[PDB]
Amino acid sequence: PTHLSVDTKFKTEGLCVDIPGIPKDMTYRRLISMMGFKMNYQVNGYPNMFITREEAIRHVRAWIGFDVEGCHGTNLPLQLGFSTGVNLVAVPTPLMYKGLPWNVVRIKIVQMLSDTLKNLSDRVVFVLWAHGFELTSMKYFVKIGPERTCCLCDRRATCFSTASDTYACWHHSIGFDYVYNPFMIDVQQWGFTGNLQSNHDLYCQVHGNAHVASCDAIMTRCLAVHECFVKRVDWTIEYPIIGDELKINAACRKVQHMVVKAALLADKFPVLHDIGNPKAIKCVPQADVEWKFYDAQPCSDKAYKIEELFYSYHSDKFTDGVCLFWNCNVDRYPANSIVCRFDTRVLSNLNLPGCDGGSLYVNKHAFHTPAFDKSAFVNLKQLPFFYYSDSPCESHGIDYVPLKSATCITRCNLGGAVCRHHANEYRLYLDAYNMMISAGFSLWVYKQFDTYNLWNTFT
Ligand SMILES: Cc1ccc(NC(=O)[C@@H]2CCCO2)nc1
Ligand SMILES: [Zn+2]
Ligand SMILES: [Zn+2]
Ligand SMILES: [Zn+2]
Repeated sequence: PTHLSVDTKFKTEGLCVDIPGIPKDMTYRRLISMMGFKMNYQVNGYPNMFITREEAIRHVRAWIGFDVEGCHGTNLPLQLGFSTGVNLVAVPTPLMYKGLPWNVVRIKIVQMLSDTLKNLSDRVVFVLWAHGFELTSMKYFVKIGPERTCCLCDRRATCFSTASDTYACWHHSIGFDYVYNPFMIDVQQWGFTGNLQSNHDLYCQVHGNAHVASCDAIMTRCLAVHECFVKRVDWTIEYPIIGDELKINAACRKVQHMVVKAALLADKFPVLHDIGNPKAIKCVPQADVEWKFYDAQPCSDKAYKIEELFYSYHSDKFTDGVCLFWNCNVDRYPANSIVCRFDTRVLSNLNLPGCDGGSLYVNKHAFHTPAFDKSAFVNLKQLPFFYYSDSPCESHGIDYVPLKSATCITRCNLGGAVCRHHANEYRLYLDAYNMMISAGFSLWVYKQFDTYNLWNTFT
């Protein structure tokens, strides 16, 4: 059940305006054949150019929406549009490029895919709403064959040079002219009614349509993301480490303990309401407080309505004590909240563009996250950086400069001179906090929150 059988049927109705008279009965086998490629009865780890939904979801970091539009079929110029917002015009002789032959166009295609994908994926998955020209245009920039390895590293090969007769991965592909063993999924096979725009625009107001190839390419990928990650969710699917996943996750746990520990010391709430992950543990297990959990899965579509989370009658009294929302995205936090909220606008290898302003954050699991909205935080303020330790000043077992900081809140600093232990810990905590922030996480707190209140927790 692993790969998509070439003997599987392919619904051709989508193709019959670009390809009038196309048989209603077709396999992948005959489609790949008609696209001008030959699989050659090949057991060599590339059984089909086309892949399952399941496979496409494991390989989401690899998704590039692709669309081709006639300009005036060997006769006429072709507009090539990618979900990177690029358009190339190929001649048979937002970014909008003038008409140029295939021999140069294929070079630019390799450079674009390599720069976009080298820090994301080992492959490309062309995400299609297939009408004909996209499929018949592949012969001009794609070569297939047995799975191979990069000529300069152990990475699987994604590109091919006709100049040197060699193979490269995305990192080593400079000057290569062919996409090598790409993958593709036609979204129109999934069983929709009506065209791309009518389907896309059900879910998403953020991508317009200027009637240009890059726009459909963007809408195709967006609709695909909606289907696979918003409406359907799957937290059993794992995803490989490609960046600072582990450091970020650790950072997140250290900042959550720090911020909540201090909140309790400063304002001594009698009850904390912990709203979100139904797996959550007390992030401050020593704290005096009544710790009450409330279960809420990460909202992949629209942010939760605080009205529906709280009212309908818990501690019932959510206005008692403090509410901890740690990546539990609501429309408007109450005034007595500690909040961690993912900023969907961050640029990183972990954050992929999503649906209707949301982003798809892929760190071990894929989490589609609703658009970041500043108005949710109106009852709060941004939490300032600080470091709080009540740990003893005792070094144990760094090469040092004395730390001076107003935000190192320790006995040693109170006493005039920060000890070496607290300077090592302060600098590790600040590095973790910077990691987490640049990963796109933002921190918000009740307005009464004042780190001045922490100093008298030593006397
Ligand atoms: C990708 C692809 C798929 C099919 C075809 N062509 C056909 O099926 C023939 C030619 C005219 C109608 O029947 N060409 C390209
Ligand atoms: Zn390589
Ligand atoms: Zn969209
Ligand atoms: Zn100290």
